[PDB]
This record gives sequence, structure tokens and C-alpha cells, in this order.
Amino acid sequence: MMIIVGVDAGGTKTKAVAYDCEGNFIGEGSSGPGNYHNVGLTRAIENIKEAVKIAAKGEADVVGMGVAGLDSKFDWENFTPLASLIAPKVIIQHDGVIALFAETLGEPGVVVIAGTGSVVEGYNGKEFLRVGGRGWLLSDDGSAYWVGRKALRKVLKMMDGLENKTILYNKVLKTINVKDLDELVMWSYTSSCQIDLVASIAKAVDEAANEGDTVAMDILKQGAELLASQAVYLARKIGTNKVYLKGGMFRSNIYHKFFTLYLEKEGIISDLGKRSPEIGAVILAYKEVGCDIKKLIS
Amino acid sequence: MMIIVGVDAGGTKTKAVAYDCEGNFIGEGSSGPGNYHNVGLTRAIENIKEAVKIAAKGEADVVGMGVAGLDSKFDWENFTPLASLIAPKVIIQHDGVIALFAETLGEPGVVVIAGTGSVVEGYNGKEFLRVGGRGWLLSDDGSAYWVGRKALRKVLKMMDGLENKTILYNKVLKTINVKDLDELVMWSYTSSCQIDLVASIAKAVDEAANEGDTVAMDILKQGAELLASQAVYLARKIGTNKVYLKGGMFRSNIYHKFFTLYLEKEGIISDLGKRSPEIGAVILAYKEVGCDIKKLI
Repeated sequence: MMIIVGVDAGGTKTKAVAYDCEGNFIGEGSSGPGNYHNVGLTRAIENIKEAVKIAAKGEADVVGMGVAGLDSKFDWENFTPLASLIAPKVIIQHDGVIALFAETLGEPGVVVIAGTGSVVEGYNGKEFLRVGGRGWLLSDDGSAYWVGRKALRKVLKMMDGLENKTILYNKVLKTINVKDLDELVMWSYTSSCQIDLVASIAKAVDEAANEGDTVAMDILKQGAELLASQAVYLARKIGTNKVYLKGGMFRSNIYHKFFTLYLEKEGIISDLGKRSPEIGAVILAYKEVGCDIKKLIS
Repeated sequence: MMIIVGVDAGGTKTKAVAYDCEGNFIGEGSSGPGNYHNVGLTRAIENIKEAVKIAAKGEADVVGMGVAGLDSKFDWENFTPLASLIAPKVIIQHDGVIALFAETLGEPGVVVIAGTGSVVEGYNGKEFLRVGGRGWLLSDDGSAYWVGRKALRKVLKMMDGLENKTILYNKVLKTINVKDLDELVMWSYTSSCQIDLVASIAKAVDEAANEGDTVAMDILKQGAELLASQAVYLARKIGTNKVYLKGGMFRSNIYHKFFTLYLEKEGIISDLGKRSPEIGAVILAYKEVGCDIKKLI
């Protein structure tokens, strides 16, 4: 029969699941990073191919993939030519797109992915739209990185005696294992361009906030609202009244509270969703070749 | 006689000027970066020694130096022991301190230096104090870097259609030579951690603001007030109602205005830099060895 594979090619690993056109599970596979910025073009393609081959237990007829790192036309031009060789029919979209389809089942909608970085992805039935998601320096409002940076800067001002030291102070220092300004500065010398390290601090902000720290609550509230404003914008342009929320930042009770409060004041319904990105990739493929999504889901 | 040399050991170059103890100019000299984070410890020391030797036309008796890069006790422990070999008597301070002494002549005071980075340096007659100045990620409010980053982020939102494009849009793109979102993202792949490059965008914000772009004006306002608040804090802490302003950001008319309007509301008067940091280093030395600053300035 026809072998359809859905792939979620991320920055850390690549996951693939295979199904026929009648909704029957065939298999699953995994490989290294699918983000070519992390392992290079050839290796990324190689990992995606491996994952696909393992899940399909051989060659695949159709492959739908959600890829991380295609944030500029130049990226697509570099990636598409090779990725298209993986199977006779290949549908390629942003990793955020398959996360959306996993919930909308291929229908119009908007999804917010707030983790280390942040982005708002949408589909209007004709094309895919995006706001944000262009990196830590230029964008990523309300992401773990954004929150971590805000915390670091507040901590510095506390050390300078410009603001009172709150619970956040100790939480941040413990998180990166530094005991004072001298060590914080030393830390900046080798950690300033390390995205993951800065983002790891969002965890300390969440803890401080749960313990009642006004400074930490403010960072979460402000970050959530900055990104939520962008989610409302895309929902309005797409013409939808609901948005899906995904990513580690939503695991923060306070961040989720303020994010949803902003959406509700605008009359927007939110939903954490309930499916995996790879399944969204299978749905992406189903829509392309015409297989019945109802046989796949429920 | 006694040959006293003042040194400004910076991130791009080291400048030195030599004088005797009677205020008489002897000579000047320059060399590579004095910031060891940029060229390594040994090369930094050699460059400082080279500038000193050229300026002094040989060995110097006393050397006062303002060094960039000593932003943690760890930096001082690494630098001090070697810099002390440059001359029989060596006085070492932050690059910001000699910039301060160049204006206060060794007396108490506060100076704001807003260039690629930002910092507020102070002296109360005994201790040297500082707020900010700890790097682009952790601090440097209202610096050219800080301003450039805000500009970049505003431009991205304009490209996303979240807000209308203003004069700032084209100004920023022209500065970093990008024509659209696709090229801006590609630019970020290799330039996100190039501090000087991001800082160069501050000029675009200044031009946009002068041309009536209120989005650009607001960026300058926010940056200037964030740093001005720190200047007020240190001035109040030290006990002075006057602050000196130095650095490229003050070349921006609107940034300077928001800055001074803020200081004025807080009862603080300000003066733009008047002397070079190297002369401030000579002053630092003079204070140490007892040479009359009156004969120098």
C-alpha cells in the first residue's frame, strides 16, 4: 500500500512515524538533529532520511516534515532541493506548522510555541503566516531566553544597589552557580552567547514568582503579554477566535495565567492542545495526497 | 627630573602622554589594544609598555594607567602583577576613572560614559564607585549597543506588520546592509554576537529621530532615562550635584536632551567631556607622587 511518514525534524532530535493511507500505524523511528544550523546541511538531511527509513522500515511513498531552522528564504533554498529527494512526494513546512496541524487537523488556526525561543504560526486555508520566531537578538519575546535575560539584568541592578534584592536574586545565582557580582561578570565572559544557558534561568524566575516575588511575577506577566499581543494579531489576521499554546514556558503557572488573561480580554479562547508534532506532519501529508484524516484521528 | 606617563589602555588602541613633574609635555605614543580580553594578557602588557616607551622616549619613572576590561576582581588579579613591571611606580585604575579625573582633576565627582557600552563611574575622595558597565548582556543601559538592539527589534516587528514602518526602518537596514526580512535573518546568523556592529545602529536611530521619527525618539528617551537614573543614584550617593557626560551617545542631540532633562528634574547639573582620558591618567599619577596638578592643567 502507500507508506506515509510524518517527521518532526528538530534542533535536538528527529522523530518520525509511519502510517498507510487508511490510518494504520506502520512504525516509528528517531535520529539526530534535523536543524541544519546545528549539524550542517548534509548531516541534517542524513538524520531525517534515517528516521524516515526506520519508521517506514524501508522506502516511503510520501513524507510530510516539520523542520526547525528554516527561518529565511535562504534556508529553504538550501534545504528543499536535498530534502525533496527523500521520497517521491515530500511536503516541507516549519516545525511550528506541524505542531499547529496536530491540533487543527489541517484546518485554519493559530499556535503559539514558547520555549527557548518563541513564535506564532498560523494557517488561513490558503497559506501559512508567521510573526516573531526570528532568533534571540531580533525577536523571541516572552521566550525562556527573553525571561532569563530580563532576570539577569534585574539581578545586576540589585547587585549595584539600585533595587532591593528579592527572592529572584538568590534563585538566579543558585541556578548558574555564581555567588556574587565578580563571578557573574566572569560568567558573562563565557556564557553571553550561549542561548541555552540564559534560557535555563527562566526556571529560576518561575520559582521566584511562585514564591511571591513581585519582580519575577512582573517579568513573566510582561513577557506573556508581549507574546500574547502577537498571538491576538495573527489570530485576527487569520480570522480565528482560538489559539493553541505549546512550549515549556506554558508549564509556568504564572506565565500561562497572564498569557490566557490577555487572550480572554480580547475574546480569544486558548487550548494547550493534545497531540504530537509528528502526527501533525502525517496530517500535513494526508491533506496533500488526499488520505482521510478521520481514519487517522478519532 | 621625573618622567610621568599617563596611559589610556583601550579596546582598540593604547594612547600615552609623558610629562615631567612640572607640567611640561615630553612626548606622546600609541600602540595596540590594552584590553587583555581583546589581545591576550601578554600582548596587552607589551602594547602598554610600547606606548609608554615611545611617549617617554625611554624608561618612565611613574606610570598612571586607565585600563579597559578590568570589570571583575578576577581581571585585576590577572592584570596588576604584570602591569606593575612597566615602571618603578605604577598606578592602575579603570578606564572610566581616568576619564573622570580628566574632568575633576583628581577631586570627587561622577562621570557617565555612554558609547558602545555604558557606565557611571564615581570617586568620593577615598573610594572609587561604579554602577552598570558590566557588558552588553547584563547591563549597559542606554549604550549604543542597547539602542541598536531596540532598533533591530522594532524593525522586525515592522516587517511582521505589527506596526507601520517609519524612517527608522530604512536607516537601520542601510547601516547593516540588508534589504528585507530574509536578509536580516541571515545577517543575525553571523552577526548576533558582534557587539560593535549592533552598536553602529545607534547612529541610524539618531538620524531617524532628528528627521521626526517618534519611534526612534522613544528609544533614545528610554535608554537615556534608564542610564540617567543610575547617574543620579551615584551622584546622590557620592554627594555631588554635577555629573560629566562622555561617549558617542551624547553626540545624539535628542538623547542628550532627554538625558539632561532627566538630570535637571533631579537637581543635577551636567558638563560634556573637556579633556582626554590620558591626561586624566597623568593627573592620577600626579596625585599619587605629589606633583602639582596646577602646573599641568
